[PDB]
Amino acid sequence: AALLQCTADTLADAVLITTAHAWQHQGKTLFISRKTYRIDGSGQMAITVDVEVASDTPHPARIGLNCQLAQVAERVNWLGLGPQENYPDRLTAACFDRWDLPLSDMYTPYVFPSENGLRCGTRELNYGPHQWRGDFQFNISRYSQQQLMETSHRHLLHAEEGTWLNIDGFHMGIGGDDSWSPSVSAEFQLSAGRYHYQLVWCQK
Amino acid sequence: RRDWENPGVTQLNRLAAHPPFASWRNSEEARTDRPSQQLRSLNGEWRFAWFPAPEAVPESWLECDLPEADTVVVPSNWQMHGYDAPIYTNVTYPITVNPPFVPTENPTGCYSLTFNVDESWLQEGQTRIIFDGVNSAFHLWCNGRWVGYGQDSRLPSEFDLSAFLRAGENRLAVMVLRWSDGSYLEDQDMWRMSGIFRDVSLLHKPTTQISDFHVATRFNDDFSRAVLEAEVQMCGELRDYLRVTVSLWQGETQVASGTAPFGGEIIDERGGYADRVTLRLNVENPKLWSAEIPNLYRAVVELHTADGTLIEAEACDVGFREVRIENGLLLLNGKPLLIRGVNRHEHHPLHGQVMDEQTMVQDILLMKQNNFNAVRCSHYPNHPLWYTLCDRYGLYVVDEANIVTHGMVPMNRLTDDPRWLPAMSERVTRMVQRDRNHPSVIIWSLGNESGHGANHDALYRWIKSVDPSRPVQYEGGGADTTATDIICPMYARVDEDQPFPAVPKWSIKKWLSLPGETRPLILCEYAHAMGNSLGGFAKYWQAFRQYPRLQGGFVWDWVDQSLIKYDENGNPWSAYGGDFGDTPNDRQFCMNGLVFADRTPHPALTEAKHQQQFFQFRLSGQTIEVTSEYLFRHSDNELLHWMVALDGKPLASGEVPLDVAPQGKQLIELPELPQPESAGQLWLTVRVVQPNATAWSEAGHISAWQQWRLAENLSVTLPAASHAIPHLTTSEMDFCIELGNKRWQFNRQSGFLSQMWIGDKKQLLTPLRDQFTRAPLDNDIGVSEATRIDPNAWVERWKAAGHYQAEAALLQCTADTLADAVLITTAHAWQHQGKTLFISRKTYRIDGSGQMAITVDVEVASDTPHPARIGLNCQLAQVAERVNWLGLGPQENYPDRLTAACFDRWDLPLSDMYTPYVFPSENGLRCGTRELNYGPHQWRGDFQFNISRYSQQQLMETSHRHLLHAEEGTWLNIDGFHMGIGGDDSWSPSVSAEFQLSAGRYHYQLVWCQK
Ligand SMILES: [Mg+2]
Ligand SMILES: [Mg+2]
Ligand SMILES: [Mg+2]
Ligand SMILES: [Mg+2]
Ligand SMILES: [Mg+2]
Ligand code: NA
Ligand code: NA
Ligand code: NA
Ligand code: NA
Repeated sequence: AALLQCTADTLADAVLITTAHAWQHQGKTLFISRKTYRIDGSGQMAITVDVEVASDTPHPARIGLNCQLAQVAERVNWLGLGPQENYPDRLTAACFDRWDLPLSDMYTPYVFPSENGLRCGTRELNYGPHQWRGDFQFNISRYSQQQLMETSHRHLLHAEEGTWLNIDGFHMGIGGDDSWSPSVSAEFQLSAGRYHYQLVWCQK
Repeated sequence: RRDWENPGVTQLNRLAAHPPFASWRNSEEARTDRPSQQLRSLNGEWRFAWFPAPEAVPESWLECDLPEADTVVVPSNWQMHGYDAPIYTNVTYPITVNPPFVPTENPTGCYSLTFNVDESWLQEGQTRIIFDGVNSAFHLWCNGRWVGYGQDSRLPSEFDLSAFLRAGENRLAVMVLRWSDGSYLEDQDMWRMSGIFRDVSLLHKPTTQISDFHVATRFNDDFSRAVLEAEVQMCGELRDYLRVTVSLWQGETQVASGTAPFGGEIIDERGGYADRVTLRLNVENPKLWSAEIPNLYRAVVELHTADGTLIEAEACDVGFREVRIENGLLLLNGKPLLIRGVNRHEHHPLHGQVMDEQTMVQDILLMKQNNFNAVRCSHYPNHPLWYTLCDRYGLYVVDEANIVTHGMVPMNRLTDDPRWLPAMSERVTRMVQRDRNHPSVIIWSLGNESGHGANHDALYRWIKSVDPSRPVQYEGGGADTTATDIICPMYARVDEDQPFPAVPKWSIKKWLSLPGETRPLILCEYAHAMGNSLGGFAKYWQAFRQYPRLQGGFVWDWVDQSLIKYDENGNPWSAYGGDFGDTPNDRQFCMNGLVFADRTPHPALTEAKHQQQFFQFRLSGQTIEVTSEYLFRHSDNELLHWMVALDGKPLASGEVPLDVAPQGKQLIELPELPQPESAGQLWLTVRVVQPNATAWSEAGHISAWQQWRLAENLSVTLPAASHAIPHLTTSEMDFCIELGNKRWQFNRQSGFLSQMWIGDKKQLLTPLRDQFTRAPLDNDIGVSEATRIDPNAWVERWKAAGHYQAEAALLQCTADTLADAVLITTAHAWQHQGKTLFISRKTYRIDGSGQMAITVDVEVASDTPHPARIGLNCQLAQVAERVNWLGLGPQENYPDRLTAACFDRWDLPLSDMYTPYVFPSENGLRCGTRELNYGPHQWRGDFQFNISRYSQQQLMETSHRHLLHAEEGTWLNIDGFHMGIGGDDSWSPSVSAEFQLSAGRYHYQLVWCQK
């Protein structure tokens, strides 16, 4: 991330933070992320994300935000597709409803660890005191994306301090027509070039 | 007798059908196809009189010319001279359905002609009259004496006149009836006209004559050897001294000749045909015929005495080619065809249904210029000259019998009736007898929309038995019956089933592989080009190519069937169904063409051209793979221009010669392109150019193109620190922003930007507002009308959901002064009868540079029919001359119809940004636009737009294009998202799901600034 812009403004009843980021590798700009943060009198933080993706870059696996929470809560409650893990090209079984599960169920113990535990079409997510609102896809676990890609076996995974949250506006399909070549169908590739999603973070 | 109300009398004293005759008496004139002294044209000025009924015709008209009569041009349709009204009806018969009866009020056209006959014609041989086209039935008198009667409006009627004509002055009397039992088989979707609309001629033949001749070509496995087989038939006295010589010419070189006496082989127990002969000529390594290369030979047929007295000579152009269906594929010369076709009606805006050479040539030039290789004779035998032209220029023809009974209930009521078999058979047999020698004709058709009846089966078999060379197709009764060799549905979609009871229209991909099915699929009708249509066209051509047994289709259709009418000032305008007082009528449904009546292209024509390309392309790094879809020819008049440009600005370009074998490939290696510093998207564009002129195209013609995105540099550099800070002024009614000479005004009661100032001048006549609706296209309306509403159609769904009259309730309107800008934030709800349809949340940011950054975020209810568009509109006060944009162009394009469009810096005059569809609708959109310049204004973002002097309201409120008045200023429509146009058909929802605005939540952002 290379910072392009970071401003603060004062609205009648809110503070407005505008940010711009570029992702560069070998002088090539891969992704541009433009954000606004609107914390209003209700204590709610409206985050608006606008992302550009270089057309001559391979289409990204995801477009979202991530952070490691200090919190470790016992339950995960959400309004969206579930109750089980679901992905863009594998979400027909899942039903839109209110789901509540213990945190461990939000992780899928694939012997060879990878990205897992995602749920799509989620409008509201609850974890400890936190609430996230919008139209997003999420996973939530004690394992980082970094630990998962570096660990070869599920039993070699250690629970990290706090909780890792991945909230995506857009997640690439998983595929599987076979497992030895690219099999994610075109309509499930993140190729639109310009992506927008908006989140609300608040407390309850 | 009332022969015009009897399906048992289809003619009286009519001569037999045959291929085109000229009765040459010099063999070199036959060979060269030069004019014949024995074939005279009777085209010209005739005397005409109109009557309400045959009963009304005065007995004296047979013996003497009428004083009331007027002098008219023939051929013609008497409707075009204004004698009665041309009727447009789609399905329903223009008369009361009571076979075989027609109204007692039957518009009767009385044509006559006083003409001269040379003594020489009457001293010897036979003198006949040929009426190429008379609509729909007629009696003929000559010098007062009755000659005969004839039906079938689309094939020549011929009568022997020797015993009737005297030296010098003679008089014809042709009483033509508008309606007859023939009309029951003539229910095509077209204008209902009448009269002598094709050529009239006089042919002198010797007594001992050529009465028929069939030409056939058969081939060895690899087509390097052929046997030309010509069967010749005679009339008159059979004598031992008679011979036939069939010679075969290639330009001036005679490649084969055969001479035999009369008397064919033994056929059965009673012998053979002593009045016939079959000549068989061997032809080594023959030049083959195709629409790709229309190689032709000339076959001269000489009837002569053995001792060398030529009695007469007939002739034709021969195309050595073979059509067969093998293993489920249609093959021309051993190669599977890909039918890039169109349905063509014989139509002229001024002349109606009279065809002329100039027009016919113009059509063929244009068709071939737009990558068409085939044409369907919808729905009748055509003018004789058409087949000759297709032979020479190169087009695969589907020749179709004049049998259409669409308005019967059920559709096969006549065609299942054995009492209607005689009348039907003549429409099939006399077609075959006339056109079977033409190489361009590759497929026979039994008619159109007459269901499936046992008469279709009998006739199918008849053609299979008579002519083994050509497949017989027919669509009626399910498009896959026992009456057709090819699955030929009309308006079957690519992936979507339309499973009607008894006659389902299956997905063309699904259809091919139904249990037990093997035959090839070529749609006789597809892609209904009505008004703003042809959306989803690429879907067809992706499928055609992927699937071997999907061998193409025939677009519906070629030309808009609009007719010229004149106003109080004498100004011409394009008219349709109902405009001639004609009723019942199916309004604008007569206009479904890729070209207007005057042959001006619709924007869809370019979409057809791009898809029907004969060269396919792929990209991999710096290598362009060019793939030829030609079956027989090399790329011998082709090179490849290539262009790399950074957002409109040319970077590098070159030419590489195309050298691709048929079905072959060429790898063209691009030179290492130096990449630029400044940000933007690099765009490669390739064009196939023909350096040399052809019979059909001029030098520099572009036959193909393609585009790719190359490298992209996303802009990471921000604008400079602003030289000022814009001021806000607050009122109860208004928020007002001021900076330099620029001024913005937002109305606080409405919540919209209501005025803008550059310098001191106004910029708006109508406030900048959200718009979720469009002036409905023909595909939006379907068959719906005021009297008969079709609730399933898009326009009615929008109407009923309240989209067109929903009013904006303001929810939020605030102003905040930032450190370098002013921020206007708004929210609106669109409601109808207590239902919220749309919410539009906006932010307008105006900083110290003078730029306005608009951010729109729209919510659409899930249970409301998907909106036509999601965008903004306003009426600018400015009227500029030019429109300049960076986006898809140059022509009109829409989401489901934009493949032909290329991304570049385009610059057009304002008038070109409006498509004058005879029935006005949403038009002239350009998609994927990143920057738009109009006068002092610039809009930047990722949007779709149209810009014209006509409002969406005016467009949807006006029925004809000529009634459109330019409004004050310029109506600008900028959408973030636009619905597909559809067009798989024009009578039911046809916009594909992926092009429907159904995401629920939409986002778009525009920057409005002065350039
Ligand atoms: Mg489901
Ligand atoms: Mg009759
Ligand atoms: Mg000779
Ligand atoms: Mg009507
Ligand atoms: Mg392409
Ligand atoms: Na791993
Ligand atoms: Na094919
Ligand atoms: Na039509
Ligand atoms: Na209209």
